[PDB]
Amino acid sequence: WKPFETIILLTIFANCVALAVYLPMPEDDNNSLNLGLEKLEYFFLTVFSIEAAMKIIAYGFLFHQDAYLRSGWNVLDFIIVFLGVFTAILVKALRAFRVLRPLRLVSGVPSLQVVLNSIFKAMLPLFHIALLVLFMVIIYAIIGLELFKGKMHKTCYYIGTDIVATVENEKPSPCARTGSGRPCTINGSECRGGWPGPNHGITHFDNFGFSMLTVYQCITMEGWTDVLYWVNDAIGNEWPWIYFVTLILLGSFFILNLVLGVLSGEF
Amino acid sequence: ALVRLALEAEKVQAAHQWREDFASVVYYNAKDQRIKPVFIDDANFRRQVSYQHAAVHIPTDIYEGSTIVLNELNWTSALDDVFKKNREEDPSLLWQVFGSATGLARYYPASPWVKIDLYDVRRRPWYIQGAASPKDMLILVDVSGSVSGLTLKLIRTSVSEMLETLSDDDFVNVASFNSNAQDVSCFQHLVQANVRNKKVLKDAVNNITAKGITDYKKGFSFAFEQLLNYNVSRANCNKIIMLFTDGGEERAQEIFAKYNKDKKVRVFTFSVGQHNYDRGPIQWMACENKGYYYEIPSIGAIRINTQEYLDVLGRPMVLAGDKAKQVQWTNVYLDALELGLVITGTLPVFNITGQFENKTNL
Amino acid sequence: NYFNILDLLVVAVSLISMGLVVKILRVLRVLRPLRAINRAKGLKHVVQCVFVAIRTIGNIVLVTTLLQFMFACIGVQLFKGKFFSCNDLSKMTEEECRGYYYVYKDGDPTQMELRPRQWIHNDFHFDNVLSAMMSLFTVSTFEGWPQLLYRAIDSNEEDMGPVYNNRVEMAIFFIIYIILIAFFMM
Amino acid sequence: IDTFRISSAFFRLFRVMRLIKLLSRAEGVRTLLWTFIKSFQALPYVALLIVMLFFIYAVIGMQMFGKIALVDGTQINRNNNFQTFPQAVLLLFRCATGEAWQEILLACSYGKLCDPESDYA
Amino acid sequence: PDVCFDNNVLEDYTDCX
Amino acid sequence: FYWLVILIVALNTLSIASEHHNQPLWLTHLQDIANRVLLSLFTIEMLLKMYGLGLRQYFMSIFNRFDCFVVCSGILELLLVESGAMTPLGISVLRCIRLLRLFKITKYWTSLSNLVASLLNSIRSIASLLLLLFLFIIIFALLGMQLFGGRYDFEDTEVRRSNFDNFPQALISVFQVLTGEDWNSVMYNGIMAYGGPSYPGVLVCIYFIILFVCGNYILLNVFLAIAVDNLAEAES
Ligand SMILES: CCCCCCCCCCCCCCCCCC(=O)OC[C@H](COP(=O)([O-])OCC[N+](C)(C)C)OC(=O)CCCCCCCCCCCCCCCCC
Ligand SMILES: *[C@@H]1O[C@H](CO)[C@@H](O[C@@H]2O[C@H](CO)[C@@H](O[C@@H]3O[C@H](CO)[C@@H](O)[C@H](O)[C@@H]3O)[C@H](O)[C@H]2NC(C)=O)[C@H](O)[C@H]1NC(C)=O
Ligand SMILES: *[C@@H]1O[C@H](CO)[C@@H](O[C@@H]2O[C@H](CO)[C@@H](O)[C@H](O)[C@H]2NC(C)=O)[C@H](O)[C@H]1NC(C)=O
Ligand SMILES: *[C@@H]1O[C@H](CO)[C@@H](O)[C@H](O)[C@H]1NC(C)=O
Ligand SMILES: *[C@@H]1O[C@H](CO)[C@@H](O)[C@H](O)[C@H]1NC(C)=O
Ligand SMILES: *[C@@H]1O[C@H](CO)[C@@H](O)[C@H](O)[C@H]1NC(C)=O
Ligand SMILES: [Ca+2]
Ligand SMILES: [Ca+2]
Ligand SMILES: [Ca+2]
Repeated sequence: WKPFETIILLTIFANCVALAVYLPMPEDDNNSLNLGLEKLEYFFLTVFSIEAAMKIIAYGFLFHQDAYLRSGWNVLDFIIVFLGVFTAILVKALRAFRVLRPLRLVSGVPSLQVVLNSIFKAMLPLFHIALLVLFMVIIYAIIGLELFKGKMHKTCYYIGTDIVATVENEKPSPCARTGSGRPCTINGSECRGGWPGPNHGITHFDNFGFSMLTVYQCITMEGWTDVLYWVNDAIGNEWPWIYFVTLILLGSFFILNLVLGVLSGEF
Repeated sequence: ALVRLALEAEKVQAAHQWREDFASVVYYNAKDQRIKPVFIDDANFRRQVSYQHAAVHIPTDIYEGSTIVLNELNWTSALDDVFKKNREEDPSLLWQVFGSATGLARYYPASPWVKIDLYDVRRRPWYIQGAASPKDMLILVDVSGSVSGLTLKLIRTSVSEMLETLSDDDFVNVASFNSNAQDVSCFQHLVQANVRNKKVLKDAVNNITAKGITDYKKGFSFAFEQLLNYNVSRANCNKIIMLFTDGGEERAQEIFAKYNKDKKVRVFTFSVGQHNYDRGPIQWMACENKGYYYEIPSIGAIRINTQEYLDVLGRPMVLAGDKAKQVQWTNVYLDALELGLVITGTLPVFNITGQFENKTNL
Repeated sequence: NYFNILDLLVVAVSLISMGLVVKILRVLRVLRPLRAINRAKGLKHVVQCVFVAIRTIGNIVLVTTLLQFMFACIGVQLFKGKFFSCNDLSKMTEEECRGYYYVYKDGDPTQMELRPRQWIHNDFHFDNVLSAMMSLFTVSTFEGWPQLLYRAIDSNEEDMGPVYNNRVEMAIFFIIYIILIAFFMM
Repeated sequence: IDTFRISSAFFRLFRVMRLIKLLSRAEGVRTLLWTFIKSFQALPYVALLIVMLFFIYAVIGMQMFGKIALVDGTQINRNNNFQTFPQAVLLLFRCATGEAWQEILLACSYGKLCDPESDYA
Repeated sequence: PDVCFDNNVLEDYTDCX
Repeated sequence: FYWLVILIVALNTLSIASEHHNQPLWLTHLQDIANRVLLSLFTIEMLLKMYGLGLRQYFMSIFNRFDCFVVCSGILELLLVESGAMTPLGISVLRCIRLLRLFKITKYWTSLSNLVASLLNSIRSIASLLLLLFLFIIIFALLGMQLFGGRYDFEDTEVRRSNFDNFPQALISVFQVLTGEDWNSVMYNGIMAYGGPSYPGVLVCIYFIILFVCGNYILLNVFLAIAVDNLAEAES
């Protein structure tokens, strides 16, 4: 008719507020307002089903023609499965798919159909720049994997205990009993194997996936100096500076010509 | 001798006038203006004593000169003549001591106090004994899903710091509540709070898990039944329900009307950790039921908060000040000054500052 | 510049003539290679093209340094005397953040260490309009605002320590301004 | 020959460089690197001012922010010295990529210790 | 023991807080 | 009045920017009289434009319509204090209202009217995209509240302060990892909340990657829509 957009605009906007007042709770807890909003989903389950079944009666299988309506039945077809798994209880994977619903708010309101159409058209000339940064990481993931496997695992524990010894702001940074890195002069402590490690286990250099994670973070110039000063603390300095200050100087240079990449195609 | 120290301590306390500035005091500070006197190697004390001053122990959590402490060194200095009186009246007295609600200890003969010295005088078995009447406690511990994290680890510490403030006339039990309710102790009723029976509780509290949904109605209705069970052999005195919840929007109004019409169950409620929940109802439960809301930010506040709960239980005693001054002897414990097994005689000192003139009486 | 660096390096010999003023004239000898830069020709194209661009952007730069003065003066006004935090987070006012306390290690209350406590003043406070252009210069460079932002949330009345999650509504200042400066930097 | 040895860690890098043979056939990518090597004309004179910038601010701070007592935990530490020349170049490369330069500013102050190798007697 | 002290009519519980 | 007004205005922007913590005692007395004095010059300066310029000409200019809102608000805030019935929450608000006088300085800048026409033309080329950016930072705030959602329990005492267990705390915390500042400490908590480092658990890196790649690529596209709008003016 005419305002069928407006009724569906005012009910998806309710979902935005219905998911904003959802206060999460640590180990299976529910307040009261959190407990009432669980039942309010069944309202937005049926109204999006009363809508969509009428969209089927309106045209049929050819009314999957708008790709932005193709997500419309896709959002609903998970939550009907969620009612089935709801009866299995009398689990949190479908809990996260209700986050996707305000993307329906895009497909309703036009002019943002202008924006998302325009935003993918910038992505064609950027493809060679982004694929070289993808080769930039894989080179420096394999080089940081073979040069630094297992090098961080030394500790500065106390005398014989399990406590890692720090000073009052000092990050728990590795050691080496052999030369060039950390005498460990924290006075009643001896470097022993095991695990002191970087941040909690997450800033290694073994296992291809961690190497590629910690040359990613280094590329964004954020926290690249802890991954420098941890290697520089375990091997010893004067060699591993040349690894990171060429990862920064190439990571800078090939994002500096990504910003100039997008500004080519539309000018 | 206790009556002499209680009669003089109160007399001097009436004429005090609350000095605020202190540009005029000279005490001893036994842990190291101040005094440095002579010492006699004496043999009843097996140790160096002074006989000319009282010493002062201010616990190293407190102090800079903070005028609550610093003002109480003023009027307490009068007890110097009466401490000194009793050695001449009868020798072989061991440590006289005025403990105080702000944590100081004046004790004559003055002597060097014995790395960290913890020693709060307000948690000493000889203070928590003659500072209240015996106690049927019952500790409810919110073990739901919302306490997990920091604010649970503070409950496992704080119950273990709560149960240290129980004498051997006092009874407890520890009861968690969550979805339903249960006495996670292996006792199913009220016990004696021996040395031994408090150890079962410290292994039950330290193996609490956190999961479920709070309800506060299956919890309190299990709490008031435990403070029945006259069958057992309780002490029949101050009934206390203490609550270690984090928060929640539930004034359990249907329960206290069921069980506390006669208002005979004090409910102290604590709210631990730095949760951003509603502290609104938990403050309500304690100000309807003659309780007192306390709050615990982190470790460190635990030692100061779980001892101020005895100032509430002293409220019925002060209203019978003619006849509450009995002497109350403590059953045997090792001295902190290294003397042997000692037994103490205690007597409370109450605040007389308007009486027989009566006065607003604040 | 050739006559400026040479006269100072000569007076270091006059300053070494007394020791037998000192180190200042040593460091005035660093200017040298700047002269060699004017002997380079590539930069005449680059530096000249940039000062063309400053002439047309000057108007924007003169406004974006007005907002760091205008949001300094609303920033002072709203955070005077706050950010004044006591060392153990339990004492909340001037006189009584003094003496010694317990620092419990790791997590458990059997490892007490005893440190003193004093007022820590959070180093990038908003006290003076000059001293607030300092702090609002670092949140302008997207560095160190979280720590400072999460402090501006925790603040309360004039000389008082922080309350834990008091007034999250004062996170709108650091957002609108951050977004704005992101729009004038762009 | 070792099986009849830490120093072989450089020679291993040669094993890695075979991945750069990949881009050899990747015609759309090689044509983009070669553009930048052809572009390396007006760039490196601007890079000369960068090197000069790091060189002047190294030497100005090195006489001045030395004596600065490399106590660990205090953000001027054994990895982040101000003392030598290439340790003071790296510190400035930390402040050039914005890596928490606000602390280093607070590390230089008026009340820091003075590194018990100096005089100050 | 035999003494014990609880619940006077006065008291005046208006603090807590 | 090209020079009588500047002595007032430059004397106002030193009045409003004195502002210490202690201000010993005489400064805070001068803050209130100055504001009382310099409004008496503000009204007159305005009132001389009221007679000898034309009434319809005065309000038509936008910069002097701004000067109307200044002079009225100065009078409203002075009399409301004399009325006395005002909360201490509100007198701080009135004090922040004066601060708008700093734009009085901007009666200068000769290309000011060129400058606002440059900027306000740019925003209406961004108000389509900027509403896409705000609806991008909502989806990732509603997502992170479901994955992390008060799993920051950890049984420890250090302050993991950018937690997600609220709607505004997850709206600060997303916008912190959007601007790049300290998303490292944030990602090291989402990894350690689930399963710290393991197989199933470090696939929560993928939340803080797509937030940082896509969340910047939207924001790199507000860099173009300005640049195609700021290029149309350069043709003429
Ligand atoms: C197209 C737009 C994007 C779509 C939005 C939604 C994307 C898909 C979201 C996946 C749902 C994840 C379920 C959350 C709960 C996990 C299950 C669990 O509780 O186990 C806990 C356990 C223990 O964690 P615990 O200790 O915190 O919980 C203990 C509590 N009990 C005992 C009750 C469970 O952890 C595990 O070992 C298993 C983890 C499950 C696998 C982890 C993968 C989730 C993250 C994947 C990244 C997705 C990124 C999304 C954005 C990218 C865009 C495409
Ligand atoms: C607590 O400390 C205060 C001081 O810190 C003691 O007050 C002091 O009391 C004595 C006697 O009560 C005062 O002496 C008087 O001096 C005036 C002249 O100044 C004289 O006219 C009187 O005849 C009398 O001798 C003394 O001034 C006063 N100090 C101050 C500062 O007022 C108080 O005694 C202490 N309490 C106890 C129990 O000791
Ligand atoms: C102690 O409490 C128990 C409750 O567990 C009492 O047992 C009940 O006694 C009454 C007698 O009037 C019976 O009608 C109930 O059937 C009993 N309950 C159960 C569960 O069997 C007991 O009487 C109390 N007193 C003593 C001395 O044990
Ligand atoms: C720790 O260091 C101090 C001084 O550096 C020294 O006096 C002390 O003996 C050391 N501790 C041990 C156990 O050696
Ligand atoms: C009882 O007190 C008096 C008073 O000094 C003392 O002389 C007497 O010895 C005391 N009795 C005993 C048994 O010590
Ligand atoms: C809980 O801890 C206690 C004390 O170690 C132990 O007796 C009991 O078996 C534990 N229970 C579980 C379920 O681990
Ligand atoms: Ca709860
Ligand atoms: Ca940063
Ligand atoms: Ca950054």
